[PDB]
Amino acid sequence: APVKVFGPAMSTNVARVTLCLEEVGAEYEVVNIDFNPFGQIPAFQDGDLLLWESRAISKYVLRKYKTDEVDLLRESNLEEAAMVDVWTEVDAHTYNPALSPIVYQCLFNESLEKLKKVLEVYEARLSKHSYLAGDFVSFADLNHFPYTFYFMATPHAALFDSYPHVKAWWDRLMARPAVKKIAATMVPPK
Amino acid sequence: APVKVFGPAMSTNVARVTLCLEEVGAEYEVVNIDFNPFGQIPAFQDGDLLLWESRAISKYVLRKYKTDEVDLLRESNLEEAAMVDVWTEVDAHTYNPALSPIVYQCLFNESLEKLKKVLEVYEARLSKHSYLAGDFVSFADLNHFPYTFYFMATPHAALFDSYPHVKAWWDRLMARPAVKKIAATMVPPK
Ligand SMILES: *c1ccc([N+](=O)[O-])c2nonc12
Ligand SMILES: *c1ccc([N+](=O)[O-])c2nonc12
Repeated sequence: APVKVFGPAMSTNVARVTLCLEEVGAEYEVVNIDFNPFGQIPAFQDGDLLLWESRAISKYVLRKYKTDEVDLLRESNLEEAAMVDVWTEVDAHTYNPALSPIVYQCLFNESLEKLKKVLEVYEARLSKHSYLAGDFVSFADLNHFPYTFYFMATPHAALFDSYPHVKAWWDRLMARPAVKKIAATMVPPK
Repeated sequence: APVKVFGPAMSTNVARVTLCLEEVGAEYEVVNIDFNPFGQIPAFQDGDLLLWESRAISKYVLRKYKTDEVDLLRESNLEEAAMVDVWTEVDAHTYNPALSPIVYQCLFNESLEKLKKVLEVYEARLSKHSYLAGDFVSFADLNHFPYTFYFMATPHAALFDSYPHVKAWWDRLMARPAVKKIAATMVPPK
């Protein structure tokens, strides 16, 4: 029975969730709604269950449809899950925040030094591991996709070229069937 | 072998972690440091493992020392863990943000209408369940402690009295041995 996502497709918070759904091979429809006790978007129906908060929706999607093949949270492995969480929280508290000003400015219209300084660190991390959480893809890696997608529409895309391990890491992420499927979806309704 | 927490005791981000440690009965020292690749506080050493980001540190503490008796994340139970995450994310994105202005203003020196509106919802939630994540305490409940602790030092403490289920829920939280032990610790060094 298909699970349902409500919100705009191109929305960073929706794409986080459509991505997780694609990654685990779930069946799902996306409904765009107009104008759940804060009245929040995205929302997500799994039959009787209603969820809001795209982190909780995603971690739910990744738990419901976990296989040995597709295990992107890694809760079975203590140190692994810790690193998934650490870099999830770095995406949320440091990375995403550096990109937003530049996406807002530089698509609908300072923070570039913070990101250079953040990229030095991601570059170090990614020189010692395939992926952020260690030598395996995880939610941490997937979390970076929405905000970074839009960053590469801007004329500051080329900055990743001073951070080769970050370029290669990103390219690798762009290469994934799921990631591509969603990237297509991130458009206004015409 | 004791795990180690670095940071100021009275810090909201440190207390989140000392609380989780107390709740699970772990052995731990707290070191206050001066002036981990963003150089972040709090930090946490488990022998060879170093963690930063207090959400990841806490979720780690709660996983390492999970018992059948003390299971505050509930990853074994799909819907349960979803609700733990949902209300964790509500504390982070809505609740905590309503309190900070009032703690900053009204201890070192508008947002009161947002919180009234947030409290209406918590009151509803808490009228239908013992605790936020359903009829069992969890990380979600514990997450609220630091920022709310300081809110009740202010002259707006009495506002919880218009939200009885939220008053009773809070009182219940204040009653816990762990919660009290930490509350004692949340003082400057004299
Ligand atoms: C994006 C990038 C650069 C500049 N610029 O003037 O250097 C811009 N101005 O408006 N958007 C952008
Ligand atoms: C806290 C609470 C109220 C007021 N007030 O003037 O109404 C304050 N002024 O500075 N701190 C507070």
